[PDB]
Amino acid sequence: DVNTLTRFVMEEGRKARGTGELTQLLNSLCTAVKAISSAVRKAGIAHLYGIAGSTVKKLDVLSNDLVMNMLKSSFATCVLVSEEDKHAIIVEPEKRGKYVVCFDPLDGSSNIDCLVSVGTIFGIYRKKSTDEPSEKDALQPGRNLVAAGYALYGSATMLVLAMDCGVNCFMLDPAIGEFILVDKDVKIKKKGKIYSLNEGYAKDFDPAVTEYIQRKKFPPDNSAPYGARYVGSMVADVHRTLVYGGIFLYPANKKSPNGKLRLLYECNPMAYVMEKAGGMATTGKEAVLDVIPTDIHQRAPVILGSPDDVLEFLKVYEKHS
Amino acid sequence: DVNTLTRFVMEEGRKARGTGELTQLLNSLCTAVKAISSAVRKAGIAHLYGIAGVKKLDVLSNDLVMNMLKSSFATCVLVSEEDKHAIIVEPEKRGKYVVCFDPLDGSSNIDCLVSVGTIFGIYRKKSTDEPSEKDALQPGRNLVAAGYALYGSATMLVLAMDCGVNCFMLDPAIGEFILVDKDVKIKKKGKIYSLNEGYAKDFDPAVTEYIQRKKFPPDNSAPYGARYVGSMVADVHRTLVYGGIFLYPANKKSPNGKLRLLYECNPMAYVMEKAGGMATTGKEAVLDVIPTDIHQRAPVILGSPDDVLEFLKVYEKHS
Amino acid sequence: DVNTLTRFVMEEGRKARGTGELTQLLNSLCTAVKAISSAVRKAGIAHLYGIAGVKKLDVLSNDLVMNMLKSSFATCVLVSEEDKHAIIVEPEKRGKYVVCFDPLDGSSNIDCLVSVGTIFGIYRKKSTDEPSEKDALQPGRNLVAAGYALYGSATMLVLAMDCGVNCFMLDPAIGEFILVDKDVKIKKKGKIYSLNEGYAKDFDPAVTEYIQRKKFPPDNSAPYGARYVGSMVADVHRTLVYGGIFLYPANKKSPNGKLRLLYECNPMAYVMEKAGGMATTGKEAVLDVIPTDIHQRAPVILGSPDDVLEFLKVYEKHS
Amino acid sequence: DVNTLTRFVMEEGRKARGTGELTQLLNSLCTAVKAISSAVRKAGIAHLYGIAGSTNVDQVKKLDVLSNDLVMNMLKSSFATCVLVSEEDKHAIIVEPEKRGKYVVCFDPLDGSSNIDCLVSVGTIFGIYRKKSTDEPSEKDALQPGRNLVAAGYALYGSATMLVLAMDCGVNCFMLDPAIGEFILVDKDVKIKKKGKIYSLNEGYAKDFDPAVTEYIQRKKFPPDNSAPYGARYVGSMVADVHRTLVYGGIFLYPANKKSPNGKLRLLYECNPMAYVMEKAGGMATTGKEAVLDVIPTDIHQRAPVILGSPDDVLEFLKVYEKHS
Ligand SMILES: *CC(=O)NCCc1ccc(S(=O)(=O)NC(=O)Nc2cccc(-c3ccccc3)c2)cc1
Ligand SMILES: *CC(=O)NCCc1ccc(S(=O)(=O)NC(=O)Nc2cccc(-c3ccccc3)c2)cc1
Ligand SMILES: *CC(=O)NCCc1ccc(S(=O)(=O)NC(=O)Nc2cccc(-c3ccccc3)c2)cc1
Repeated sequence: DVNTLTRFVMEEGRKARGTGELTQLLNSLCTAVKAISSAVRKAGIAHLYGIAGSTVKKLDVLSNDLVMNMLKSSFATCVLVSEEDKHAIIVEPEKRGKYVVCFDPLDGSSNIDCLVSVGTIFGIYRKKSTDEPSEKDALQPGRNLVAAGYALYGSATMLVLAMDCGVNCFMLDPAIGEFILVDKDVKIKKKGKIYSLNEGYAKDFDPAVTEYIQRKKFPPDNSAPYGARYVGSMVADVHRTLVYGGIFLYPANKKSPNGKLRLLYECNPMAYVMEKAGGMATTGKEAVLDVIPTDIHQRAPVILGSPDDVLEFLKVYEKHS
Repeated sequence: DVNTLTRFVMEEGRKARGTGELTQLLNSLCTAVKAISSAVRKAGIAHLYGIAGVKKLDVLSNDLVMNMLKSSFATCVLVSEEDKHAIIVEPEKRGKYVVCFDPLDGSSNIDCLVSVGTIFGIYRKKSTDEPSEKDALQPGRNLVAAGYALYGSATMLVLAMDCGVNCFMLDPAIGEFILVDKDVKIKKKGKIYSLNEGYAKDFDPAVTEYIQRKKFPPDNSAPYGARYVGSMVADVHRTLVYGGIFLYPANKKSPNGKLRLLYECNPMAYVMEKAGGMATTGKEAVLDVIPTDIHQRAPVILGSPDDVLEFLKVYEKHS
Repeated sequence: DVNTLTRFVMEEGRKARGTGELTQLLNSLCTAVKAISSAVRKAGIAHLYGIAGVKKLDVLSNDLVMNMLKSSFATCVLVSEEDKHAIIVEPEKRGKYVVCFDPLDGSSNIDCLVSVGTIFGIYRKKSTDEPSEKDALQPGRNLVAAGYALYGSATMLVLAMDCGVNCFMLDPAIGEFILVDKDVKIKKKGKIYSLNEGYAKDFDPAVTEYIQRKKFPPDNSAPYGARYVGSMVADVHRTLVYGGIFLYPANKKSPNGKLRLLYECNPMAYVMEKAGGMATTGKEAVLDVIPTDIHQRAPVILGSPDDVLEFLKVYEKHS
Repeated sequence: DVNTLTRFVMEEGRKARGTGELTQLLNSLCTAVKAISSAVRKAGIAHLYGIAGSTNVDQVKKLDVLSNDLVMNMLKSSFATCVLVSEEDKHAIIVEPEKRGKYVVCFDPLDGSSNIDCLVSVGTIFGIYRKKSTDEPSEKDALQPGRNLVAAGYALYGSATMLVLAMDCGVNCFMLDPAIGEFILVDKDVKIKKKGKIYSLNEGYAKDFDPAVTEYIQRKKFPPDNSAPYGARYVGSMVADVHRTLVYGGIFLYPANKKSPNGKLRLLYECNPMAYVMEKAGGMATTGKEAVLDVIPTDIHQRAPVILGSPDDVLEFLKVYEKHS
């Protein structure tokens, strides 16, 4: 039968007999994502351009406000880390719950003007310390995630939710404002045919990345070369990696020596989705999910996707170390 | 002062003292684009998955454009990426314009929710002969109007005509295309290059060297960034709004490239030239190619003029 | 073949060879009505209740209609139930039409969610002098177009002009008005009567007797049914669609009626007459009343012609 | 703090420490209501009129039938119901054993039939009981008096879409925001006015009125104490008329006459849910002889008379009615 996000989570949440708090958190997040989607699709833009006479908020800020407010009022969270905010937000005591959430409310906003995909990325942790809530509660390794995923505001809006039972994909039906389950227990292809990275950094690449990409374009075994795709929005590039397989790279380069993407709310959520889908995600040195963060906005290199492709890259990496 | 597409084009048409047929055409096209956008955003998908107890999206998109244009009384010949032969409008509905379109561009990848789009070019029928595919075999220089709809994070219609390029954002709350950027011009030189570098082994030597200069600039300037969505509408629109260069050039598998002249290259080349950019095959302007087959391919390199001219310098060096 | 409000008006306008101003006006009204419908259905209400951490609807609806009509370049004088004096369009946006409208008919009503609507009447400015409130003082016989949008279970625009009455359903998936009922004609005689019987104490004897004939018919037919929503657009639209009669008569506690002649009675009378119905004050056709004040009231009895004639027979008895 | 139907119900239930089955039921009901609302507002009607050339024709079902299919399918798949009674089908629907939950639902999927083509308000009425018999579930489990209701209410598809939900604590109203498909709490713990100024019934039937009804309506048009006469409103859709009665006060009547000596409306999925909403809002609902909620049904489709609304107005009707006994 048909299933919706709310019903799917409600029913899985009744089964494993948890405190109900994660279900409440996810439902509040879903509401925020639907509201972001509506704003990203520009519903009501006519009023901004004077339809009612001579006359609000950048999408970035509004998306952050929507996630912040819905998570606060879920009574399920205590610490919230957002790409938008310099410091972690500590939820007021009367609305504090069990969970810590790191999120990027509108990934890809530097591509909004060209209208390409934007998205929301989130990662959810159980607060581990009994201390008063603080930034330190978000400094957990991605291995500690209890749920993670993203919403892609693409040609359609889809929510990908990873939990320790696997990855499930929901399509927003805007006629009824309902996320419909359309792909259950998804697994990434063992090996793909697409590679995805910004090759404009070629001058600054490590020898390992340089060699690996040369193998994709000029296969030593004379097989067909991989195709290339790079949207430049991480949700779009990672989602395509999930559904068609292949490999996504945002390595450190000489000008971003610790990486470009942010560990807490870009790399770790996507690494968790990948691993729950049977894929891999590495910094080169170690699994993304094993990095122990020290700073909430710290960066990380990331190479992720189909296991055979990531293993091949790691083989090239070991040769150059 | 707020402007919808409907109001804008009609007011422009009055000042041009036309009959109104082209305005009627564009209105019918916009209605089709709104319907494509709604289906692309998956309105009603809950019913397909059983909420109450499977045509392809680009077939439906083709049917929408075909039906809306036929019933506009403004068209006589319709060439679609979707259809083997040109469609001849029934005599009682024939108007004076010929439309070439790709109803859902980039749609072999809707599975990843990548941007998709609709591309269109509109010609005046040039002879009084009985309508046929020959009426669609005009060089892009002959275009009366061209553009695209981009179904991305939001839905946008870019409309190019003799006057220039104007961009309209679809407000889905009221189904109006609102004018948001007027008389758009591309920047003289950009900092993004866009092509499928997985073809690298088969590149023409000039393409190899040009792309090498983007990554390793001989003057030690900043390397260009790379973007390649693999959807023509998305890649061209980014080129328009940010500047830079987009390439689908000729080589081995493809002495004529791979994109199609009538409903991919020509509409995009026309938008580009009206916005102050360029679009070349490497040997000529795209808009100067006289087609002989409605599905014929053309190489295309387009975008900011300084970038396209720099590509042509490397191209001549290898010629 | 499918048709839309925009395409229907535009093809009808190009045919008639008028100045195009009426087409521009109706398109601007279309846009305003879709924006009102969106707001009436409470799109975005979550933001009012703090989802991210200010006008009432009647005011917003007035602003939408006023702004969109002004920017149509088709109007010169605008009369709204919301504004004490007529609005004079500034010289650089002036066209030749006068519009009287009720931007959101239904007031003691929004809070209980029953149907509301927008009513409009479009008169042509005869004179050649500077426009003023006096130009809106014209009989309904000078209407060139009139109708209403009903925001009910669905949103419908009913448009009457000299060719007759046509009904368009708003498809909110694509934000387009779809032609669904062409050349509408009201039933010759209906079976429903519609008025507020709470005024029975103050009813004129002719109204009292007519209503008794509906409840106890002199020929032993079945009694009429009664329906009274209390929103004029809803009651009149039901009258048009199912037949019957609608009454807001002069009671002794207000001898000129309650409803306003210019932007409630006249537009509805015009729709009715163009659909083969009738609309009377009791003494004369609503459309023949010559107003002396833009907000003057008039009694109205309208609907199926045999039903209005039967009321008039009773009315002439009490003389 | 903003509140949605889902979150509001979720946390009221945790306070009551229920199983969560009722919350699950209500969530699935809300999904059906959103789908009904989208169809009633005519989303996609352009495809019915040939926008894509008439190759694309659900969609073609009448709204009545679609609405029943939507409610039936979402309640079945909720895993919260065992017996479902709809106006549409002669017999009660018994949920497949695999999907069986503990609740019984009686509903009117799209109240207002002679009424869609003129675009008047339509709506969805529902009443929710707990199964009590230990037997295999059967039609008999729906034959409970309105007093046993766990929850009831309606969706009104009017100028906007509103869900009114009554439970033993009281009545709450949620506005559907169609931009995001969320029911927003806009009016909490709603109470009806003690006495109103509007009366609601089909006066075209006057020839067939009970003399008690005739007298009462005469009293509202020509008050004996020389007070202002009441205003009259009759939409002809029960959900619209009852919602107006709830919001503005007054009285709504569908009493016994000639075409129907037992009234016209159906007890299980029209009269009882509105009677439960009214009583939870401080109002009344009588057949004339007894409370609607105290009628013990023997037939899932039996009719009942109903007079409901502001308590002072209903009491006054009852005094006239007793005087004609
Ligand atoms: C920037 C630019 O190139 N603008 C011109 C775009 C354009 C649009 C449409 C046409 S058209 O051939 O379709 N003609 C019209 O739209 N004509 C028109 C519109 C509105 C009103 C009237 C009119 C004129 C005179 C009397 C009554 C009505 C005509 C051409 C160019
Ligand atoms: C059934 C009925 O009553 N039909 C008459 C409807 C009608 C609509 C509009 C007009 S008009 O006075 O506004 N005149 C025009 O619209 N004239 C016109 C001439 C040429 C071109 C155009 C046009 C319209 C739309 C887009 C482009 C060009 C309009 C009169 C009667
Ligand atoms: C006004 C009024 O009467 N409110 C009560 C409404 C109500 C709604 C739903 C139910 S229920 O039977 O379905 N039970 C729940 O919803 N229970 C519930 C919700 C959320 C979380 C938890 C929970 C409790 C303990 C541990 C984990 C999770 C339970 C009852 C009354």
